[PDB]
Amino acid sequence: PSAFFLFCSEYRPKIKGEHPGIGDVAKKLGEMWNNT
DNA sequence: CGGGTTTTTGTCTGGCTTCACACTTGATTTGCATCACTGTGTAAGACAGGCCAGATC
Repeated sequence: PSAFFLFCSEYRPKIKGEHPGIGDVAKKLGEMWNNT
């Protein structure tokens, strides 16, 4: 486990509520994680 | 020579499981080339005994 893995496991429901479908969801997650 | 008998070949409707990108990134191990350092088989390389012929009193 790493910081990115923890952030993903913590904010996956965010992308879930945002878009159902997870290419674009994971892309946006990685983008916002690299931004923050 | 034509017909019969297996044998294999599929059908839609509706219903189960089941492996694969898709990014996501950043560690992990995986693999081939490189590094340190000698022992040795092998081929170049003089080398002196032997065999000579040219030579002098």
